[PDB]
Amino acid sequence: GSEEKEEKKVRELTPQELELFKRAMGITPHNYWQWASRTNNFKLLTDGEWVWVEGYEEHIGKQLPLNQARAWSWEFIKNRLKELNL
Repeated sequence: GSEEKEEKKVRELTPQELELFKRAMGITPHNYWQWASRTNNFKLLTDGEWVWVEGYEEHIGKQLPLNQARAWSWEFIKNRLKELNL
Protein backbone atom coordinates (compact mmCIF):
# COMPACT_ATOMS: atom_id res chain seq x y z
CA GLY A 1 0.00 0.00 0.00
CA SER A 2 1.33 3.35 -1.15
CA GLU A 3 -1.65 5.23 -2.53
CA GLU A 4 0.76 7.98 -3.55
CA LYS A 5 4.03 6.14 -4.17
CA GLU A 6 3.48 2.90 -6.07
CA GLU A 7 1.75 3.16 -9.45
CA LYS A 8 1.47 5.79 -12.17
CA LYS A 9 -0.53 3.49 -14.41
CA VAL A 10 -2.53 4.45 -17.49
CA ARG A 11 -5.76 3.26 -19.11
CA GLU A 12 -5.71 -0.38 -20.14
CA LEU A 13 -6.12 -2.07 -23.51
CA THR A 14 -9.28 -4.19 -23.65
CA PRO A 15 -11.00 -5.45 -26.82
CA GLN A 16 -14.04 -3.49 -25.64
CA GLU A 17 -12.41 -0.12 -24.99
CA LEU A 18 -10.05 -0.19 -27.97
CA GLU A 19 -12.96 -0.45 -30.41
CA LEU A 20 -13.81 3.20 -29.75
CA PHE A 21 -10.49 4.21 -31.29
CA LYS A 22 -10.93 2.48 -34.65
CA ARG A 23 -14.56 3.57 -34.47
CA ALA A 24 -13.61 7.25 -34.25
CA MET A 25 -11.03 6.93 -37.03
CA GLY A 26 -13.67 5.39 -39.28
CA ILE A 27 -11.32 2.54 -40.13
CA THR A 28 -12.59 0.33 -42.95
CA PRO A 29 -12.17 -3.41 -43.62
CA HIS A 30 -10.05 -2.33 -46.59
CA ASN A 31 -7.43 -0.54 -44.49
CA TYR A 32 -8.32 -2.42 -41.30
CA TRP A 33 -5.21 -4.61 -41.34
CA GLN A 34 -3.24 -1.55 -42.43
CA TRP A 35 -4.27 0.38 -39.32
CA ALA A 36 -4.00 -2.77 -37.21
CA SER A 37 -0.31 -2.75 -38.13
CA ARG A 38 0.47 0.89 -37.36
CA THR A 39 -1.55 0.71 -34.15
CA ASN A 40 0.12 -2.47 -32.91
CA ASN A 41 -3.12 -4.45 -32.71
CA PHE A 42 -4.99 -1.23 -31.91
CA LYS A 43 -3.03 -1.14 -28.66
CA LEU A 44 -2.81 2.51 -27.62
CA LEU A 45 -2.18 3.84 -24.11
CA THR A 46 -3.47 7.09 -22.61
CA ASP A 47 -4.91 8.79 -19.53
CA GLY A 48 -7.33 11.60 -20.30
CA GLU A 49 -4.70 12.96 -22.67
CA TRP A 50 -2.99 12.50 -26.03
CA VAL A 51 -2.99 8.85 -27.09
CA TRP A 52 0.01 6.80 -28.20
CA VAL A 53 0.60 3.29 -29.53
CA GLU A 54 2.19 0.83 -27.10
CA GLY A 55 5.84 0.38 -28.00
CA TYR A 56 5.98 3.60 -30.00
CA GLU A 57 6.16 5.93 -27.01
CA GLU A 58 9.85 5.79 -27.92
CA HIS A 59 8.87 7.26 -31.29
CA ILE A 60 7.10 10.30 -29.85
CA GLY A 61 8.22 13.85 -30.57
CA LYS A 62 9.76 12.89 -33.90
CA GLN A 63 9.11 14.25 -37.39
CA LEU A 64 7.03 11.40 -38.80
CA PRO A 65 4.37 11.38 -41.56
CA LEU A 66 0.82 10.10 -41.07
CA ASN A 67 1.99 6.69 -42.27
CA GLN A 68 4.65 6.64 -39.55
CA ALA A 69 2.58 8.56 -37.00
CA ARG A 70 2.03 6.58 -33.80
CA ALA A 71 0.08 9.02 -31.63
CA TRP A 72 -3.10 11.09 -31.77
CA SER A 73 -4.96 13.50 -29.49
CA TRP A 74 -8.33 12.91 -27.84
CA GLU A 75 -9.27 16.07 -29.73
CA PHE A 76 -8.36 14.48 -33.06
CA ILE A 77 -10.15 11.28 -32.07
CA LYS A 78 -13.31 13.28 -31.32
CA ASN A 79 -12.66 15.36 -34.44
CA ARG A 80 -13.21 12.34 -36.68
CA LEU A 81 -15.79 10.85 -34.33
CA LYS A 82 -17.84 14.05 -34.45
CA GLU A 83 -17.67 13.81 -38.24
CA LEU A 84 -18.97 10.25 -37.95
CA ASN A 85 -21.88 11.49 -35.84
CA LEU A 86 -24.81 12.63 -37.99
